[PDB]
Amino acid sequence: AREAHSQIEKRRRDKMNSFIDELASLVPTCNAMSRKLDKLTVLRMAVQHM
Amino acid sequence: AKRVSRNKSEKKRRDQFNVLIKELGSMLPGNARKMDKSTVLQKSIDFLRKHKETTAQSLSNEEFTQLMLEALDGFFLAIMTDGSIIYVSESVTSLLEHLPSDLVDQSIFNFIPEGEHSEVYKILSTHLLESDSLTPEYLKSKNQLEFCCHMLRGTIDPKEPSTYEYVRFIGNFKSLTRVCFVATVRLATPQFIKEMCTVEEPNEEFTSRHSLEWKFLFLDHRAPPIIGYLPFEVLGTSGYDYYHVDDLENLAKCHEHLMQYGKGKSCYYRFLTKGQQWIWLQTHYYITYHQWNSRPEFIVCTHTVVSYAEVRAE
Amino acid sequence: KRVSRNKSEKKRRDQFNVLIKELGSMLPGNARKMDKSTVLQKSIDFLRKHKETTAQS
Amino acid sequence: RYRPGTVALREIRRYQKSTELLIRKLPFQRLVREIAQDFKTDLRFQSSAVMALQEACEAYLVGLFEDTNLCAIHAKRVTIMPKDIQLARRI
Amino acid sequence: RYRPGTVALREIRRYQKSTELLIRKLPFQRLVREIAQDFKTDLRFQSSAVMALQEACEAYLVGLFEDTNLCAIHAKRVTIMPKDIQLARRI
Amino acid sequence: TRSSRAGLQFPVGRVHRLLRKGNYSERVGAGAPVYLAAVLEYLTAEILELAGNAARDNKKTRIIPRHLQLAIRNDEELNKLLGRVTIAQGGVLPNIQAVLLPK
Amino acid sequence: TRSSRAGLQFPVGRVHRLLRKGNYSERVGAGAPVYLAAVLEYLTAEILELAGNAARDNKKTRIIPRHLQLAIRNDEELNKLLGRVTIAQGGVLPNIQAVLLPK
Amino acid sequence: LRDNIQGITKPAIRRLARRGGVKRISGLIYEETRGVLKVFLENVIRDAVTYTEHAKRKTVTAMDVVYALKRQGRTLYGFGG
Amino acid sequence: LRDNIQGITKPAIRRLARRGGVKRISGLIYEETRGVLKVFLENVIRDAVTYTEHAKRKTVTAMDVVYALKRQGRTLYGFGG
Amino acid sequence: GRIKNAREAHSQIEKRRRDKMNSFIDELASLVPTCNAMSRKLDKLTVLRMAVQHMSDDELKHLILRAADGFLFVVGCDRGKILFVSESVFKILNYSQNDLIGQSLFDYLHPKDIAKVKEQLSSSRLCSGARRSFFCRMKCNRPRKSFCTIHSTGYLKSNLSCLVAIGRLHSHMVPQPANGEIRVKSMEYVSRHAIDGKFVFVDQRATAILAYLPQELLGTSCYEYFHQDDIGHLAECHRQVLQTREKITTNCYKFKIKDGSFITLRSRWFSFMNPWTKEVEYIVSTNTVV
Amino acid sequence: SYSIYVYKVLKQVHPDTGISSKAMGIMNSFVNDIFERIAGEASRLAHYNKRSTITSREIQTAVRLLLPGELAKHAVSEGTKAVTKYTSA
Amino acid sequence: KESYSIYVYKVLKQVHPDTGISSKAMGIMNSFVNDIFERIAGEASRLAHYNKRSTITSREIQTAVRLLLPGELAKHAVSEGTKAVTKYTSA
DNA sequence: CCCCCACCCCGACTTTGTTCCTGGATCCGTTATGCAACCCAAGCTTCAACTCTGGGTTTGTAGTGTGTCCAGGACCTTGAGGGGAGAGGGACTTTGAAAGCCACGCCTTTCCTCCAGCCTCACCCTTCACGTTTGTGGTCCACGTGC
DNA sequence: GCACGTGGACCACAAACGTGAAGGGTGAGGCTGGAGGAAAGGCGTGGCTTTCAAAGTCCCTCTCCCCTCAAGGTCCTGGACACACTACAAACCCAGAGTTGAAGCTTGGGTTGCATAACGGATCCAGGAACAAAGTCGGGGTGGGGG
Repeated sequence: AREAHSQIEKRRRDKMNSFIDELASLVPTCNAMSRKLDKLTVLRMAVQHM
Repeated sequence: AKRVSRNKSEKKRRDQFNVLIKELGSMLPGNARKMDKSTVLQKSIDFLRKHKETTAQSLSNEEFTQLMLEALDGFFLAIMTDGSIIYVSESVTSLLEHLPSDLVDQSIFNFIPEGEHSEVYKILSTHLLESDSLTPEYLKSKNQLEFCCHMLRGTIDPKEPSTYEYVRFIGNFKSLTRVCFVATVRLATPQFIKEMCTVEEPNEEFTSRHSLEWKFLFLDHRAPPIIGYLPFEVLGTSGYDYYHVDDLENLAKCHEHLMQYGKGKSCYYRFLTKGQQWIWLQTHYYITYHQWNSRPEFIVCTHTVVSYAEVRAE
Repeated sequence: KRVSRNKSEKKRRDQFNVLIKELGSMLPGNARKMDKSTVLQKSIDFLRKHKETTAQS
Repeated sequence: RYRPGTVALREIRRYQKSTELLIRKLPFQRLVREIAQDFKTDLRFQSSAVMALQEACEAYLVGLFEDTNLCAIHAKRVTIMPKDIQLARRI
Repeated sequence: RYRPGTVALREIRRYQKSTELLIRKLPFQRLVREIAQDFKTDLRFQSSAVMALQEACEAYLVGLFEDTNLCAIHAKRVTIMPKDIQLARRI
Repeated sequence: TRSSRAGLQFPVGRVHRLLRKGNYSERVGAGAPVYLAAVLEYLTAEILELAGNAARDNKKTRIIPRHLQLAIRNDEELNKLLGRVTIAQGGVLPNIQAVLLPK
Repeated sequence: TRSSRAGLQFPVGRVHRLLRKGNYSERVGAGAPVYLAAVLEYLTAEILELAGNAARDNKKTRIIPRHLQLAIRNDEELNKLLGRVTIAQGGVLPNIQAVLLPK
Repeated sequence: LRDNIQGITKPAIRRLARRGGVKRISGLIYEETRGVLKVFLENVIRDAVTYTEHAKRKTVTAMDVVYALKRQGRTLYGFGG
Repeated sequence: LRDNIQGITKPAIRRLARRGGVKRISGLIYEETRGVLKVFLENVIRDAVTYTEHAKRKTVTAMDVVYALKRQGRTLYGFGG
Repeated sequence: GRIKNAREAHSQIEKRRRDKMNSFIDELASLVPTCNAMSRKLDKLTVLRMAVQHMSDDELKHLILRAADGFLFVVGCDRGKILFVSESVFKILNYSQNDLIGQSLFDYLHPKDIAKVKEQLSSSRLCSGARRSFFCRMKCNRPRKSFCTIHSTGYLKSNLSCLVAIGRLHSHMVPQPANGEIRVKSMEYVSRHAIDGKFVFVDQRATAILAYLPQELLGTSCYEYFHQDDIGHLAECHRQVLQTREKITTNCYKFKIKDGSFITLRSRWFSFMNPWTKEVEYIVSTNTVV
Repeated sequence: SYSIYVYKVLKQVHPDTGISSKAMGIMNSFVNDIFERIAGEASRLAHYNKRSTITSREIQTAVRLLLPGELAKHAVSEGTKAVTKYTSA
Repeated sequence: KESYSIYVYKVLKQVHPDTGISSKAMGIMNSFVNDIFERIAGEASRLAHYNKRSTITSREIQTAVRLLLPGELAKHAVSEGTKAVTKYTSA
């Protein structure tokens, strides 16, 4: 059971990575940046864009 | 530029450390060069200790003090009850033409007229007081005193008859590890123009060029900081417009000697700054020639500021 | 060392959470207790709709 | 007239065989004294010095013209241009 | 592939920016000894002397190359030819 | 030292000895060494000044042969005085003829 | 006579004196002026021979600066040794490039 | 005086160029030649005048011209020395 | 010792030409350059060896190279003087 | 082996060096309250910053303040606004600190002195070059006497450049005359005149002695102020001094002043000659109060 | 060698800078080169005038001949000032 | 004052007895002799200095000659100076 | 290929310069003394020579594409060639006196000598600057697991 | 699901490290400077007379000026190929190391040497006379172009 829960946690962290990249796609600055950004930087840019 | 960039950053770390070491060492007392960085830190350690101890057991006031002393036409003076002088401010030389070394350790009554000695002796000797452990002497009304007297002037030629100035002492009696009196001495006759007697820098200089009519053809960037006039304010004007009355004749003699020899060194003289101070100078001169016939074209003048002690010595 | 890694990790998670909360706070029809992924999805939709509606105003 | 170039070749032969000065003397003297006055006035000049200057100048100029001719030839030209002189001097 | 000449411009900038010796020192040293033996065999050299020789040679050649380049430019040409070297040397 | 009496940095005694050697003349007038030392010091000052400017323009604190070459080839009068002179690791000015530029 | 000892025309005494003048050195070995005089005489003979040959080619019996110019500029070794000398009334070699000739 | 540089006439320059084997000449040459010659003369004259001045004389002698040319790297025989 | 003239590589010549601002090089240059260098260097070597010989030495010193360059109008700084 | 050994002693002397330096960095930190209060090993760089940040006078302050006279003021050069003034100004101008601070000196100045003060406020341990000194008329709260003549002396100082100066209201009368027993220096003022006697240069002592400010004398003739009873004598002295280099001293004479009265003066005159041109530059005079 | 004086001069011109040993050797070579030029030219001038002594006149003339006019003016001024200060004291 | 006209003329009669020389050509020759003398003397002086020698000997001259003269001329001049010094030393 | 025109060199006559003869000297040469510059024999240690091993940046050789060099046609305008006219140059002659040269007398400038003593140079010790690695830790993250 | 943990990633600091560059100190003696004197170089005065300046005049070459017309410079166009650019392979250059001793360099000994000076002397230099060469003008022969 714990493996299934941990892999649901992986599904969650994957969903979050995917939505962080999608949110980045809606932020011009993030959409323009080259390096694989660290999560906090993406979210800071997102709250700055809104 | 990858590793050039990392090396730039590391050399910058190096630089920042060096800058901080230099700043740290610059503020110390008894400053000197050739100290190793460890010695710089050790002297900073010692200085922090000493300064913290002395302060704990205790616009700038220096600029205010200078400004007020000058405006009042005055100087600090301190003397023992026996009449012996113990300290004096340098401004005394500009006001009375005595050097501090001519005053210190000497009797004040050598400069006060003999017909007034009894009065100042009474002033100094009649007052006696012992302070408590709580109140500084200068703050007690009993120690404050205001009085007036005449004082002798110095001179460049001892043949001049004795000349004096009336002054007011404003000061207080203070004890020293004997009892002295220390006062701001103000001249009763105001002195709206005065001579600078000590050079505020170890050496300072400025250069110019002059025509065969002695009119300014050039003034360097160092003059305005010294004399207060910008180049355009002097160009075309005669150098004589800025020299002191008594020195006009000696400077004419110097320029005649220069016309005689083409090069040389001048006598001492005074120059009136835009700030209304006569500054003592000495100048080196030489002349340049028009190749077509080897006759003069312009004079070059290198002016050096000098002290009243060197003036009075020769 | 481990205490400092714990501190920096909690700081990382706290910064992330503060940013998630600020991001979600600007949304229309706001409601608390939304899952992080739901916060981001609603933020994605809100950015799309707000940008389009404002641009075409 | 003869076709241009032929008479020039005859002139070239003449002046290469010859040795006399090709410049006018008195204009040269006046030009010298005109220049010299700028360095110093009231100057006096030996005719030997004048002749030395004339010879040196013609020699220098002819050498420079030879180099200029080489440059023009290199540029596939018969006619020399100021650029040829500038280049030769620079080299 | 970059276009002919573009890399040459980057090279020109590089080599003008640098100051290092461009000839390989051992070939140069053996060439020196190959020449020197003709005048005297069993002859030694201070390495510094060899370096001075190499630096003088590279400087001299670089100057001659620059002059030759001016010649080619005068001929309105980019590729330098032995004619250009010969003309420069003659001048 | 005569140099001190002249306010000069260079060793006037050495200069006088060197002029007295080398067989440049039978005698040396006493003012000649001073004059020459002044000239040398002046040229040295000019050169070092230009060199330090070049170094600072490239953010360097140490003068290297490249700086001397740059200074000397940039300065027209020094380039005249030293036109035929060569300097170790001197390099060249970044001169490029316009015809060579691509467009 | 020293010149006679060496079998030479040129004056050894004058050469020796000239070497003691000019401050060329503190001392001068006795054989030095002899060697120098021999070299000078040899070079002089070369020049005069070539100049006389030029004069004869020009059907002349007295040397003039024109002859010296032609001779020195025709002899490659002397031409290299004296390339930068100018000769009063020397003229130039009759050189014309083939490209300039009519065709 | 002045303007004696134009005294270097176009035919004189033609003769000189012809001695240099020059078959054809562009008009621009003449002024350029005058300028070059002016520079050359100015240099030589400056040096000769300097020699004369150091000798404290007022008369220019051919020996000064020769010394000037010598130090300029160009040697002229047949004017003494 | 043989063929060391070939030791002067075509890339070395190219680099020197680039330092000389040269953009394009004809192949004949490589051999032409080798010849010119051989001449120049041989003359310098002859002079330096002549200095060494007069000094009755068996080792060439940089000062001899300096003198050889100096007298050929190639004054060089960096090796004393 | 010998090379490696020589490198050990040297490299460990360098170790001794960095140990000494780190010890002294830590000691210096101990002497900085903030660094000593900080728990963590502060890096050498931050430690040095904090150290440089971390790195009788009142007797003198009273000794000079008790002797003070006039009023101190600070006026911005770019501003003309009085940035500060001492309370003693209320004794002098009768305006208070609050009436002066935050307001511009130039309305308190007389209209013809505003230009002069502006020229003085132009830029070019207080150094003689930055020094400035001028007489001017300043308004008073109670009034022709709506203005009083103030001597202002100060220096220029820096973000907003300003003149720091003392303004003193000197008595134009001469109190406490000299005792006959004592040789005392009388008040004096120097002036220079064109051939016709028109002022071409004058000093501030002339303003203290004559009440006329410098611009009020420059461009005017001395004969506009000489008293007619002495103009004959003074004109004789003038005619004589034009012919000789010798210094001629006049008799005592009367000279008119701004308020309309006369004062007694005695003057020493000479015609100075420039040696380069062999020409008289101008008449030079030192006037003396009798 | 002149390294001491070269260094001191730099410390008067650019106190915040140092010198590579190669640059210092270059300066020594340059000093000796210029010394040789001037001394030889002055020797010739003395000979051209059959003089036995080299003075500041000969050096001034050799400087005017050797240096371009700009540098010549400044160098002549420097020699003049140096000789003036020395002789005057 | 001194010139080499005597020896120039005697040498001319050695090489071309039938031939004379003009004073202009004689001046050319005297200038040449003096020039070569100066070249050799200066080079020999430098040589002696470079070797901290106070004396100029035939070795210094031979070396200066080898340095100054082209190859063929150098061989002949060296042989001539050798013969002259040999005979002079024998005599 | 032949004839005509122009240029280049030679020949003749007149004036100036050079060579040969004459007298006086001092430049050249000899023989002598002197102090020492330099050669020579010898020993001691160094730097250069000579060699090797290992690494790898530079060099060599090869393949392909095109920018450059060259040839070519063709315009059109610039220089050349000549004619013809006019002017300052060139040659030769003259005079004026200024400047360079010379000789005479005085003196003071610098070489030469010896000494004194300290600044510049060499070595030795020590320190700092630097890159540069590394240590070292912190910031932070990716996603595990635990709670 | 979130928070914390650990491993991992990444950043940047922080320190020491040793190496390379530099500077400070002490030894130390060479070299600078000063005193003292001698006598040689130079300044100074007084005079002359040689050379260039400056000009006049006539004859004349050379320069000024104008026009025509073909040739040379130039522009524009097209071809191909010699050169540059990429690639892999190789090597010898570079770096670092070791090993050997010929030559560099110093010391001491002794000599042969060249300078210097006095003195001898005769070939050279200034000057006087005669002959040949140089300058100027005219004629003849050779070289090239045009028909």
